[PDB]
Amino acid sequence: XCFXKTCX
Amino acid sequence: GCTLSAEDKAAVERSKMIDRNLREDGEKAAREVKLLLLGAGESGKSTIVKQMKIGIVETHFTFKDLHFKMFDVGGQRSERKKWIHCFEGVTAIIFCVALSDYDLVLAEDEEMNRMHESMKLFDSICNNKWFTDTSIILFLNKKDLFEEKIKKSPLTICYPEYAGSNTYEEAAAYIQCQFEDLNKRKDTKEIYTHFTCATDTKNVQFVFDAVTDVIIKNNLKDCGLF
Amino acid sequence: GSELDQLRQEAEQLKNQIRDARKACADATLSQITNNIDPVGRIQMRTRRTLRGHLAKIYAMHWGTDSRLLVSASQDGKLIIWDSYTTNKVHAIPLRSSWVMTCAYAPSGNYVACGGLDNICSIYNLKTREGNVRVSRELAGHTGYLSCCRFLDDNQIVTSSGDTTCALWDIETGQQTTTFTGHTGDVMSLSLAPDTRLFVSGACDASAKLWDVREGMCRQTFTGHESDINAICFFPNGNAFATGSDDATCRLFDLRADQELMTYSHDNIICGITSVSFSKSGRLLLAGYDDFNCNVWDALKADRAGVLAGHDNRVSCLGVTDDGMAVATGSWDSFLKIWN
Amino acid sequence: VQLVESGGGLVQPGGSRKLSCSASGFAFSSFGMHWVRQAPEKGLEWVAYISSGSGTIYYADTVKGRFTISRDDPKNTLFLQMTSLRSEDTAMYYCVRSIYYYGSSPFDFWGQGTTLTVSSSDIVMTQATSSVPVTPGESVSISCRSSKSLLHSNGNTYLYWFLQRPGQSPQLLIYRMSNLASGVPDRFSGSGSGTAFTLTISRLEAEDVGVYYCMQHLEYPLTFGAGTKLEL
Amino acid sequence: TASIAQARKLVEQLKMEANIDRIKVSKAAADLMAYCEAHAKEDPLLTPVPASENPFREKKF
Amino acid sequence: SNAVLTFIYFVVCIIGLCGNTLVIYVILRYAKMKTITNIYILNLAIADELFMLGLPFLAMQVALVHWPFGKAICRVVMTVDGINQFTSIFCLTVMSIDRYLAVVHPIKSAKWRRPRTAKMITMAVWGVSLLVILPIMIYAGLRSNQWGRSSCTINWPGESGAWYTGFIIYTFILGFLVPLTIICLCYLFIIIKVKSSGIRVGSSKRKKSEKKVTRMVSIVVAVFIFCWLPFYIFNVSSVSMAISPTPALKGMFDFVVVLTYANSCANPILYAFLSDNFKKS
Ligand SMILES: CC(C)CCC[C@@H](C)[C@H]1CC[C@H]2[C@@H]3CC=C4C[C@@H](O)CC[C@]4(C)[C@H]3CC[C@]12C
Ligand SMILES: CC(C)CCC[C@@H](C)[C@H]1CC[C@H]2[C@@H]3CC=C4C[C@@H](O)CC[C@]4(C)[C@H]3CC[C@]12C
Repeated sequence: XCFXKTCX
Repeated sequence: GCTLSAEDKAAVERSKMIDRNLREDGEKAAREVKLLLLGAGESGKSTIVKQMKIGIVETHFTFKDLHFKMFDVGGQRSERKKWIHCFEGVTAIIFCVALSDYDLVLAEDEEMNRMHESMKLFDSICNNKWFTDTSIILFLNKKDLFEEKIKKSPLTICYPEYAGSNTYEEAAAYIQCQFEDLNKRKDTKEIYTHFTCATDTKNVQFVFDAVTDVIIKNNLKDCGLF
Repeated sequence: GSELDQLRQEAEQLKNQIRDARKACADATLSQITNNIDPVGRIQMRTRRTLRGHLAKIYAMHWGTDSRLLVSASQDGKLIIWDSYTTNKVHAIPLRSSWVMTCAYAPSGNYVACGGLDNICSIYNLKTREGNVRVSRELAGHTGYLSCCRFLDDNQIVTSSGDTTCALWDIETGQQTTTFTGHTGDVMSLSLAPDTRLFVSGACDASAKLWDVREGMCRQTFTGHESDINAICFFPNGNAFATGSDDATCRLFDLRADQELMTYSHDNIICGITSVSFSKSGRLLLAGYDDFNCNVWDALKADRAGVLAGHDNRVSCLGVTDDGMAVATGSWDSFLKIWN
Repeated sequence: VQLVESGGGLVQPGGSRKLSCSASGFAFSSFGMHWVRQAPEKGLEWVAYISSGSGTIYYADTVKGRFTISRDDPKNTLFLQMTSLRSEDTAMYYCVRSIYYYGSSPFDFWGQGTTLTVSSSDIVMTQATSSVPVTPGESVSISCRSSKSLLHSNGNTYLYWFLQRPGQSPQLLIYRMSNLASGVPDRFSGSGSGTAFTLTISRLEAEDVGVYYCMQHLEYPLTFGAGTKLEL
Repeated sequence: TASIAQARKLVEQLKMEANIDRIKVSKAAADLMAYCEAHAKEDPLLTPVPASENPFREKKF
Repeated sequence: SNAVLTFIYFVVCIIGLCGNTLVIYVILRYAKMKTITNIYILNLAIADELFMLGLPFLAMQVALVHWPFGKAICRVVMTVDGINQFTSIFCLTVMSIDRYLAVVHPIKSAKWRRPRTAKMITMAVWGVSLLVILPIMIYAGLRSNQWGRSSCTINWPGESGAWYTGFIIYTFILGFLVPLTIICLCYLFIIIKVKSSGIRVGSSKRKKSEKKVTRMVSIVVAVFIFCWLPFYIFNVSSVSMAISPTPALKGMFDFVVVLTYANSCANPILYAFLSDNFKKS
């Protein structure tokens, strides 16, 4: 899912 | 740049070392507590030989890793308006008083009062354009003499609009309230009150606590928390 | 009694005689006579140098006789000798009393004196075999705070103190040789003549006295102020002097005549005057007001010919070199700026 | 003031010894320090300069990296440690009460100083005069010349003179050729401009005879002039 | 009864301060103008000077 | 709804930029490094201002999804923003420690607050921050998108297997845990010491005065918690369990990562003007 500042 | 000869290099080094010495010596007087001692003269101001000791007169003493400096300026004999601004970085301007001799009314002129003169001095020293943000402490008097005189003669009734009489606790409380209610700031200035005793530690621990409180309040104001 | 009443009446009669004698010779004013000459242009002075090193308020300074050296006295307890060329510090002299109010520089460049609020004036010798600045001898005998001190010669000094008396001391003997009395208010400033024979003073009673060095007696009294006087200085010619009070007025007096010639008043400023100085030709008047700024005046039509603003606190001391090259200002923020 | 120095004597090329200096009556910690190599009966040179508080250290080219100097501010003592020597290190050293501030002259108060015998900008050195007999009562003139214009923007000219007498440590006589030293007779004088400089004595008697040296003060390791003896 | 001496001293000083000569204002004004005009030629403040002879000029460093 | 997100990004950036530039201008002009707190406020203002320079690029990533700026630009801005994020918080911790040292201990440890240590302290904290962001600036790059477009995110290394649990736990346990405990303990001790000395000398007013300090402590801790809990909790929730990709969860995530930046404009308001600089401005 998301991991960090910008979700991917 | 390189135009300077061997003379100017040594001159610059001399100036740099003078600056170093001045900066080093300017940090030692920042942490020294500066007190101003003031009074009418017959207010126990001569009792420094034991209370605080184990033109301008200066005395130095240390208590609990602190340096204290009080300047007795009662003997200057000059117009106070023209030199009052010198004492500006001062904290805790002591005003030793003696109102136990008020009931035995001595005026030195036979038309004045001790209480009137004390209030005049308090207003003059607390209502100047300068001295804002400066705390005050009070040393009322030795409690023995007041008791001997209040009980024998009910002369306290001569005080303007006073109801009680022959009460040691109430008269002292009224005097303390009257002295404390003389400020006009009430938001940045306060008064610390102490009743003196024969023990020397009781008249020094109070000063230490008052100056510690003033320093804490000043640091809180500086750091922005207050 | 009757004797006191008649003496008071005689004093009033002599006062009226002085007043009408002064008024009889007032036929014109300086402005309407000097209006003929064209006004000087807008002067602009930039901060050439800025001097740093003091950690407290600065009260006085004195331009040296070499037009390049000066001293400074401040409340931190340090006396510092400056070099106006490279901004270097030549000497740093500690003081026994942390409170000082004035300083002076010897005409020969060997002696410096400073004292105040300690009832004592000390004389420092610069050129010594010991290499330091040690006090030569310590002068005592006053009962009030000293306000000013000036070196008449290498061995004679005249001082003013807080006991409303000015005494002409003798460095060699260490005792007073002449005492000037008569001031009802406290004396705050004095200035010396180029020939070192006559000197005036100003006091808090709005009065100025013309004293004599040799026989030690007053001849003339000047009035007109309505507030305390802080600074005073002669004219380079030697026949006039200017005064500075706390009521935002600077007035020009003269020695040969008993009238008022030239005064300053501006409605945009309500602050007093702390220092006054003259240039070489005396064309322009420098008056360092205490309103955080300094002002440069013109001595032709009482018209300000420029402003000099570089300080953010009270201005205390001024000074112009002997050759009139530069003018230096002082302030309580511990920053000395040299303007040219 | 009085200034006692030690360390004089004979020292072998391979060895170690330390010099001593004592400053009494004046602040040893606020005066620039200097050392002078007086070569007997000939021209001499300047040695080393350390400011008060050991701010800066300088060495002569011929002894660079070979000598050690250590200061003791509490004892007001400046030392000199040696490792190896050369025959051209015979010297007469002077701790001089002189620090570089306006109105003061370098090498002002030489004090006393001590000797050193070694057992076996920088204007060139030139002084043609060797010895000139003269009768008291007439002016005596000697000349010392440079190779570069010493008139800077400020106009300061760094020319110094000191006179040496037999059996006595020399002291300062004239500096700058415009300002006379103190504690010396007023009879000595001098005037010059441009490149050539001439020393002139107003009145001559028995006590105005000696050996003069002209010094230049440009590269702190500075070269000094030759000795010109005067015979009565 | 000690005020009589002080009053006499004050009266003496007041009557003795009136023994000097006086001149017209015009003479003093003319003298000041003449001095200013004569000595204005050597006034660095009045007449700005180029940096060649100015010893307090601002340099690069 | 991403357009409104971009306008929120832009207005937050403008507000923070104007506040920080006003603070930096006033301080640099006439604060003259007099008080020990002035240098700390200087670095806080510099750090937030440099922190909020990567905002438009992340906006152009969240909306207008494809990334035209390029590979080098992506890495450079994600390194700058990752360094400046960790640079600001430690300044807050240092300021809190300084305040505790100043108020609780007025006689001792008051001769070590001269305007010098702070410099050394500032250089050391910048150096300490530099090292922390090492992995970020040595593990990030370009990652393929299942949307069929381009973006600017962090690649998946093999240093700790999944590594998105280990990295998040380490970053949380440092950045959110240490400063919060430090500031809470320091402010609690400040309150306790103000209370203790109040009753020695019959403080005749301090009694009432010991409420503004409590209010300031509460406001500080509350805002620091509010601005940082949602981001970390949402990120750790995503790490712990996988969820189907839907626009709703990503839509709120943008606002969540917005408030973290939004706590940089309010930081000068609460830290700088609430001081003796009220006369200055
Ligand atoms: C205007 C601002 C936001 C631009 C940001 C760039 C930063 C790096 C700028 C802004 C202000 C500048 C500082 C202003 C004051 C000083 C004092 C000087 O003795 C050291 C450098 C230092 C600290 C400057 C370094 C560079 C600086 C910090
Ligand atoms: C990660 C870093 C290198 C990138 C950002 C560079 C700037 C913003 C950082 C790095 C080092 C920091 C400086 C280091 C220490 C000082 C001295 C202090 O008295 C003023 C602030 C100042 C000058 C800091 C300001 C901010 C600073 C200049």
